[PDB]
Amino acid sequence: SGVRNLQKQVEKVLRKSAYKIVSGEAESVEVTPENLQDFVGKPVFTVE
Amino acid sequence: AAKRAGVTCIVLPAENKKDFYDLAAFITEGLEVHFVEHYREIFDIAFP
Repeated sequence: SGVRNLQKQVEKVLRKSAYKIVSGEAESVEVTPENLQDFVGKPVFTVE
Repeated sequence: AAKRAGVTCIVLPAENKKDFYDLAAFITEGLEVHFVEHYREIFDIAFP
């Protein structure tokens, strides 16, 4: 019910984007839903 | 630990099909995994 865990996720995604900037290839990361599993991995929950 | 003991099959909750695949491929060689969720599945992957 709290927002703390989503706060952890979006943090993680962003800093990984920073790693793609500072040395990596892209000069401007563009997250897309199809892209996402790359950055933050496989889905955790499914079977509510 | 299962690798050290010579295990050659293993059964996990389907919800962890994610984490098990993060492991480096050489760790996973020689096993034969069977992800499952409802218990009845397991009954048919042990006895018959």
